[PDB]
Amino acid sequence: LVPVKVPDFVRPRPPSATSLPALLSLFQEEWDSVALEQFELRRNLTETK
Amino acid sequence: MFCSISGETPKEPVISRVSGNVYEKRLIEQVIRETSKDPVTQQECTLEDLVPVKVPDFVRPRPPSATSLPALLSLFQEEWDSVALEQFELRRNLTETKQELSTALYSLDAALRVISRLTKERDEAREALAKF
Amino acid sequence: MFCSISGETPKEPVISRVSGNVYEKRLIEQVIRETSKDPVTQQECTLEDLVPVKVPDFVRPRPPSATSLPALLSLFQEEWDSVALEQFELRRNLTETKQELSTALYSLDAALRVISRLTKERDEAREALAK
Amino acid sequence: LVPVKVPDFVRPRPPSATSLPALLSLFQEEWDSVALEQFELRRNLTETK
Amino acid sequence: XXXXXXXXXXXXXXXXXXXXXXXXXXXXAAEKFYTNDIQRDLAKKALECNKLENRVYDLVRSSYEQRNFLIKKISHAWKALQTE
Amino acid sequence: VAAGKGEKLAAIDVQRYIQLKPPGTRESLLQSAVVWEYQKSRNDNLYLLEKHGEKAFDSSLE
Repeated sequence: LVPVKVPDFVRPRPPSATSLPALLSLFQEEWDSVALEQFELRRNLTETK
Repeated sequence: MFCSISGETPKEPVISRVSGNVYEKRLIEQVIRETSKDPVTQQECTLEDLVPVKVPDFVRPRPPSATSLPALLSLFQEEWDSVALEQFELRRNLTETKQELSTALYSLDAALRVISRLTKERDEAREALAKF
Repeated sequence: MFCSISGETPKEPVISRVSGNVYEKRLIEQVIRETSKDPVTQQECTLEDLVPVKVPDFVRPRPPSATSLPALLSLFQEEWDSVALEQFELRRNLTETKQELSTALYSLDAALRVISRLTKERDEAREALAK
Repeated sequence: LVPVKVPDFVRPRPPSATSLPALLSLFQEEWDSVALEQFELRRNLTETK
Repeated sequence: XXXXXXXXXXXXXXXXXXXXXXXXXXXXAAEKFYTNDIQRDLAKKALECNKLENRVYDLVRSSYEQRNFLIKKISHAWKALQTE
Repeated sequence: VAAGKGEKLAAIDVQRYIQLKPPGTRESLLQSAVVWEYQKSRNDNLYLLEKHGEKAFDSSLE
């Protein structure tokens, strides 16, 4: 492998950013969005066959 | 976003596979035709070795945001790694205060035995002199 | 085994050459970027001074258990909730140990003023005894 | 040579089970599989399409 | 008037350090003062937060829309890509 | 993960920090002290954002 360099990527952390929403609301939505997508993606693979 | 050779915004970016860096195709092509090398590291590189920038394949991506699970996990490292240094500011300053308290309470314990003897001696000199 | 900044087990430890102390690469860099110094000895040290140490073997992964994953969410919640109070309790104690230290310094300097008047009462007594 | 153990102004935390920093490391390790699974599921999705 | 004196001061400093860690572990009358200290913080900090938020929001809700309406363009630029 | 998606139910998080209550007990003494440290971390987390401000946002917009 060969590592590449670029001008780096920047994400603007939201204005309502605290330990509280990042622990509770944001992290909850991320494991919801991972769960309901792959389940729905498994549903899409079953119908294609 | 930039081309490393010219400094412009490249309109046809092609990444090399010897020194990982985004070059403009038209610029890097002329650099290779001059001599078969990569401009940065001076390692050998041909035109077929260079590769255009592409959409990954079939997995759809989304832009780098605060929501995205990996960006959120690297955020929580920044939180804890900064708070760990906050603890050093209070551990190091505690080792100065308790060290100054230890020498202060020792000077207090060494001095108050001399206050107890002068209160004895000045009253004993008043007890002695007044009786005579 | 322990990096002397955070308290973690270092995953890419680096040692300072001005003072023999294995730090973690991330944490020592932030300190040098703040001020070019060593956190323990306060000696002039730089980023190029650091020598990356190798520790391939010690790395030992925690296998919490079969443990339900929805519960592991509430563990990480509780552990951040605990560390937030374990950082808070350690700072108010530092402020009150410095505060109670300042009360001793007033008594220390107030006492050595009271000895000066007591020495005068002894000096006045030694003059009267001679007469 | 730098001799002797290092712990000073640090407090000892023997590689603990219910600590904190490794929980985030564990959260990364399980996500690393989530991405690898989603790739192979999508390949077969589009390759069947 | 004031090796052996250095060790007796280090031992007494460890004893007072253990008494300071014992007075802290018992606490975690006094509870009402900490809650009011937070009500000052909650007031002072959240007023600063609401000022920082609304100042940011005014500048950044526009840049959010700018950034978020651009994200929706990837979702359509991708969806057409596959059909082609 | 498959059970959470099938059942259509997200696992409940810590709904504690936001509400709390004055004259509580040793339990709310902790809950109070939690609100302070996170509020101080919050007000420090809003300072480093406002310092850069809109420059860091519009750099990502590009």
